[PDB]
Amino acid sequence: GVHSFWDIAGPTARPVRLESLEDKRMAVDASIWIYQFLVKNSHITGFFRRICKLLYFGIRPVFVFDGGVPVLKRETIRQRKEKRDSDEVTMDMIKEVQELLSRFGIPYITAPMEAEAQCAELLQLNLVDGIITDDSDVFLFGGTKIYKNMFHEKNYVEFYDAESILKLLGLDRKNMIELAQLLGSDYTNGLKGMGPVSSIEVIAEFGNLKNFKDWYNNGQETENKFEKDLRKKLVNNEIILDDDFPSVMVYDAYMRPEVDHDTTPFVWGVPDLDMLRSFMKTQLGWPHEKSDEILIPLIRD
Amino acid sequence: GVHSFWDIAGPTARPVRLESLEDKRMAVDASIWIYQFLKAVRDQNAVKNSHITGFFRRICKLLYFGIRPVFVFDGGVPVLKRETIRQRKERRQGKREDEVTMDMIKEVQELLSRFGIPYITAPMEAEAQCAELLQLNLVDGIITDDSDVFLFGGTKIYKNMFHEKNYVEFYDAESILKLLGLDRKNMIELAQLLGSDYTNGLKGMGPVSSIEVIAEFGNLKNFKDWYNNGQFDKRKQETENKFEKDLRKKLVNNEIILDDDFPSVMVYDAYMRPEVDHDTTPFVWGVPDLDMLRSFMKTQLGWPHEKSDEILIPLI
DNA sequence: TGATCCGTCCACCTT
DNA sequence: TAGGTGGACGGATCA
Ligand SMILES: [Ca+2]
Ligand SMILES: [Ca+2]
Ligand SMILES: [K+]
Ligand SMILES: [K+]
Repeated sequence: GVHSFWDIAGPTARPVRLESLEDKRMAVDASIWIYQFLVKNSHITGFFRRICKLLYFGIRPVFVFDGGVPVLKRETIRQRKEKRDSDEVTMDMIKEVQELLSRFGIPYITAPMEAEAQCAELLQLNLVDGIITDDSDVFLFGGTKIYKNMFHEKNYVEFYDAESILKLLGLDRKNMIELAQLLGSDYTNGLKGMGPVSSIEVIAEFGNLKNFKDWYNNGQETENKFEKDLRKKLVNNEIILDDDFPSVMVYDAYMRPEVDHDTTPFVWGVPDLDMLRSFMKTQLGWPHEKSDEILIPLIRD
Repeated sequence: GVHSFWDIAGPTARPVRLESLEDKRMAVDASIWIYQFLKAVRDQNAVKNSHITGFFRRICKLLYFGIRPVFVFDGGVPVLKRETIRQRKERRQGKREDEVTMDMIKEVQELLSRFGIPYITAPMEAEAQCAELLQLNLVDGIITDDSDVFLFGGTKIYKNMFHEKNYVEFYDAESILKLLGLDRKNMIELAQLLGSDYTNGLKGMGPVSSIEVIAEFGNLKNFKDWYNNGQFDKRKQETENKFEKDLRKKLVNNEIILDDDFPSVMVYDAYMRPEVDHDTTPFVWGVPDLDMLRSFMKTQLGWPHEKSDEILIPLI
């Protein structure tokens, strides 16, 4: 995500009841779930409970898994750290969780690259009605209709949309991509000293990062209060704004991520009680009757 | 002062009405008033003789409530302070790589004497000398905002005296001890975690972590032994609890080194044995000299005598 | 000037 | 994993 971005977008949130999501097709960004569940087979327990919450409220989810890591992201990570192996164990957990999904009759895909980018594309193609994720990157990838904190234990979830963000904060997609280069994200380290308050002020005052850069480099005398304090801060943090600021690579990474444009509509099956019974028995030692108590209310006649 | 110390002592503060201080003898720590008035009072640059205006207004407030002040000025800067501060600056520089005149001092002291108010110059730090005055019962309280006064053994402190309020914040060592479990040695050892004029403290140690260290280990020697013994004999780590395993991880990440200067006897000695005047001769308060105050304010600030009279006559 | 305010930074926690 | 949070940090302001 973009660092501190939810602090900025937070006031535009609209609480909606879980009951209002009935029959909605929802892209579920599941790229990060296995890591969050890292008692044997906690990934299964974790996926099971979240899947049940979605289906309990009649949501029609499509699960999206990460594909590759793009180069800019790999680089930015690398500069921040500056019988089976881990990969094999990961492969197995993903496979098991996907087996669980299919027994629930829930479709899933593996994005070519970032899951959130793919989620945004699913919504653009009207293959889903909304996106369930807590990763603010989704906005920069052109996402809207985002449902955040879906898995907190509250009666409501937070609904965000690109329209409200524009109307209320004056921010469009290019603005958010530029905010990322101040705040930092997976694709850029941002600027030292630039938090959500200073970053928003910069966009509001200078409109864009080019003007921001120009005001800075040219000036290095009749500057107002705001400009004077900001310049000293940039100086004090040894900020250099060269020909790579703003970054065309960052812009392209968010504006043109690798996604699948396939327009085949997703198909939802019904949960397979028999196969879920045996799966849960095998994986976690649940008696069938225990599985039934949770799962039978999910079975239409 | 000791960094964040008022955050720690704050909840023991008791609000006291200025009216209650009538006839109290009060050591006034005036060591940074001049520089403060220089920086706090400007035009559109320092306004002229703001040190006179500033001192005059504060003196009148004290006299208005019948306080019997004795003003204390700094003498020298202790070597340990000069060393601490210069090292602090050197290391901050090594991360990125309006003056007080003798006449200003003489002027405010002339003002003081025309008010008939006794003043002294401490051999070194004013706060240390204030604590000594109280210990010898030459005064009944100390007016200062600088937390160092507790470490120098000051026990009855009046903070925010010149804020625009009906009350002043009273602090005493006995309440700090009783309510926070902190004695003088504890406070001096807190300084070595938090930082003060006499030590740059430890990275990562704010008021929360520093209080925890003193509570859990009792003293810095015990803390050091715990850290160092466990860093060497890793076997001693296996049995330590959550707090200790988390604290250790933090100190390591912060590259903390606790050597033979930790705790520092130089720091302890500087607070326990500051250079102060031990004279037991009581102070004598005079009466304000209206004639000489009139001419002083006239000369220094252009105040017509009638302006001075309007303020000074009720005080006399 | 020392203390306070407030925006930011950092690492742990929860998931 | 990574958003949130608790605690620390630091520059600008208070007074
Ligand atoms: Ca992302
Ligand atoms: Ca001091
Ligand atoms: K930043
Ligand atoms: K510290």
